[PDB]
Amino acid sequence: EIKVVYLRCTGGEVGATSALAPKIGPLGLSPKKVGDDIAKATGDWKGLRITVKLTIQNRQAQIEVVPSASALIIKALKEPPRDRKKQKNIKHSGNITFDEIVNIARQMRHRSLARELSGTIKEILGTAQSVGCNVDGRHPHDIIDDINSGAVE
Amino acid sequence: DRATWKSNYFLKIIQLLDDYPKCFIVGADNVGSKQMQQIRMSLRGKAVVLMGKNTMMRKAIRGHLENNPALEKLLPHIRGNVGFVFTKEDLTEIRDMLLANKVPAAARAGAIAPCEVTVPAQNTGLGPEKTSFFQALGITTKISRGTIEILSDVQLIKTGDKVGASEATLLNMLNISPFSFGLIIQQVFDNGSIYN
Amino acid sequence: GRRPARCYRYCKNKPYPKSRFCRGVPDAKIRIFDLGRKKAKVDEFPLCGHMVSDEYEQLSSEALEAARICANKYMVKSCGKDGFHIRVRLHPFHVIRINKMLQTGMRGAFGKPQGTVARVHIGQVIMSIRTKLQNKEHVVEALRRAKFKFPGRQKIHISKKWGFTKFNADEFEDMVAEKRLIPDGCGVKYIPNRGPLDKWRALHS
Amino acid sequence: IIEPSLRQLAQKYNCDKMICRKCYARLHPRAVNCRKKKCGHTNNLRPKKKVK
Amino acid sequence: MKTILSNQTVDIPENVDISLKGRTVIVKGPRGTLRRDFNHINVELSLLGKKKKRLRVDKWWGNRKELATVRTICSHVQNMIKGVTLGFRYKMRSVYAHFPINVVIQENGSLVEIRNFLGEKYIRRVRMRPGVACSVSQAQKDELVLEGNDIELVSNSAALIQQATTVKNKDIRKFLDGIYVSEKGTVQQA
RNA sequence: CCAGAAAAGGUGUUGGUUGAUAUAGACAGCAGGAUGGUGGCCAUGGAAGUCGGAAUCCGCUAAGGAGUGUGUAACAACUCAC
Ligand SMILES: [Mg+2]
Ligand SMILES: [Mg+2]
Ligand SMILES: [Mg+2]
Ligand SMILES: [Zn+2]
Repeated sequence: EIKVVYLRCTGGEVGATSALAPKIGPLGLSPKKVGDDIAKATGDWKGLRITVKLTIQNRQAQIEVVPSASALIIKALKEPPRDRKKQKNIKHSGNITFDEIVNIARQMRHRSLARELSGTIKEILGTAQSVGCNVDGRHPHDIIDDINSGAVE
Repeated sequence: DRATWKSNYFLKIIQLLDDYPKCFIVGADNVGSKQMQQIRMSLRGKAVVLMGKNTMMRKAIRGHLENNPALEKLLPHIRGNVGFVFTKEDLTEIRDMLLANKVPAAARAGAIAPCEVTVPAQNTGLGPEKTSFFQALGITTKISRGTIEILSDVQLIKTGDKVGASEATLLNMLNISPFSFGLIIQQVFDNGSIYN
Repeated sequence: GRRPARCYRYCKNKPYPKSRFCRGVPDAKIRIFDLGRKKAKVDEFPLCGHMVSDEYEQLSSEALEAARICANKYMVKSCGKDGFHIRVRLHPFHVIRINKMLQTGMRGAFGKPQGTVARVHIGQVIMSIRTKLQNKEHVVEALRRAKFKFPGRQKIHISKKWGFTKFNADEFEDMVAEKRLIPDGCGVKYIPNRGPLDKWRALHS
Repeated sequence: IIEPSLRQLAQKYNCDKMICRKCYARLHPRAVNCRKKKCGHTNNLRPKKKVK
Repeated sequence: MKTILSNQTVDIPENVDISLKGRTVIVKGPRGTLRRDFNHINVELSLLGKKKKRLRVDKWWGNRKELATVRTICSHVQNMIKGVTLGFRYKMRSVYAHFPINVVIQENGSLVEIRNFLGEKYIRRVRMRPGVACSVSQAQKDELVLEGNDIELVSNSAALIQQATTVKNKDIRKFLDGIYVSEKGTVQQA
């Protein structure tokens, strides 16, 4: 038998609020065995919202991470991660630069939810000011650079 | 604005008829936006599909009839939501790709039914918590193995009937919807020649 | 507390201001007269709309503040918190009097100071808002809903002047480029061809 | 207890109306001005409060 | 502003024999005759064309409050043609929450007794209009069919039996019972 | 004079000012779409376009707002701009 389920877990810390039982119990297996392994299998995400597919069979599910375009950029902005004390307004300044943006656009490209890569870097540079980031100047600084001075494939 | 949008559309339909001397006049009736995005992005290396105001394509072609008089045969064949497929690749391979890329759409809550929607008598995977969506149609159900067994076949939506909003939801949650809508090509333009 | 404003409406008496002779006047409750982003240059709020009275009447100092709050509260919703400048251009000076009864009667009749009022001539700018030229209907609607706080009759007129200046909008940037008037905040300074020549040199240097 | 297209047939005649702010009268759903001369053909309407 | 002339022709079909006695029209065809005098309306009704194929209503020197009465006349003539070619079938359905609305038809289509509406013991006897035949339809469980020639008689005899079934002193938004007009079609079709 | 009315309104009707869009086919009206990154970032117990604060991009486009409204615990489902 072969099935697939989805769950949007929270990164590094194992969620005590069991969103695991009402989707694993009527499928048959133990949910507490699996939902703690999702968080350590993510591991390096460690603070954020992360969607995870799990193909589930008669024996066990398989834990691998679904990428998100707003999540891959904010794991690349490497700020000191806050613990569970959960303060204010973590609004994301800082500097990311163009090469790893192209490298995230690689993963959005081979997701095959995309156009060609000169368009994917534009629609993922829009996510930079969505999150609030700053490539020493965000997509208003990057309007007319990709028009006739592109670094594309 | 809208004036320069129309004037740019004139240019991007003038050059797309000056480039490709081979066309499909294809009906884009009731296809989804994403169901056209899939076909458009998939055939991007091997086709260019185009839409627009048909009463604008009339004058956009009559601005070319200065130059190429063989485009006059396109004018009586633009009625309804019909558009262009432009290519220099094939004559029947991309035709079969247009025939094969059509997707079974979900059952809309108010669309007309082209074909005889019925459900086979089976044990679904919904579970006992979701019987009230079958009770709204009056389906005699039975709970077995923690799911729902539909006991007999149900002729719920027939050919040429309105699809109700209540009886469209159980098609979505049984994940079967026979409404396959795609491209319905009827007129071919190839080097000043028309075939069905 | 105070008697209805249909009593103290028409400009009946002589203008009787708060002065050395009339003392003990209670303070008019309008005390902020202009607000918004009042700390701005002339270049960035061109457009200006005036609420112009069309009756020779008296507007109370309480109605002035009511209409000011009503015209401010609309544009902090509409134009953002720093996209306008209200200037109320009627400071109240005429103090009005009250003969209150407790039985003496009408004998010895001269009122105590009750409130302050603003005598408004025919065709006079009561309030004026400057903003961007894209916020034109916001000025129109803000002044419209501030009309209902005043008595009488007001029209709404969008002027041809650049903001809160006495110079026309089609000539303002021309004269700035000709260096005939120089910005100094809410307004401008007009330079004539009359000064000593070192002041000409200092602006052309 | 009642079937849904019948309750929709009933509530297009009973519920799905406009009601005028002044005079409290009952108007057709695509109304902009009241019918009654008693309110001066006024302009401010509301929909009928749906049942819960 | 007085406009100088407004007009609007009405194509009468082949089988309809229409005539007009001054301003009073008579429309004849398969199902019967309808007469409706327009002696309040102050226009020029002219039956132009030989083979007599069009009626034409003229209004000379009319402001808009009386120019509004041109397509009114045209629509009454068109509903007068329709009710003699095709007829007027208004189907209307009895919606009931708990107590069944028991409708019985008496005097071969001319009287409707409505019983058990909200469990009440008062019975609604509603007389129809002369020319309208009420019936309980087969192949549908609780549906009344009102058929006739005059649309102002069919619809009024529908609205009478619809306003005979109303609640009193209760939330009309919840007690959604009564007979309500569901479908407004023709008797025979084309 | 002088013997009674106002602010405020009206898709009643008649004039008048000013600005739009419209055979590159509008306004209605009936039909078909109303997509992707994405369930955008902060936050919140839950907010997936729809309680909140700032942003508000791109791609595919004939065209679609990080959304006009009805909804939901949150979705879903419907609707609107286009
Ligand atoms: Mg009093
Ligand atoms: Mg005096
Ligand atoms: Mg009660
Ligand atoms: Zn009213």
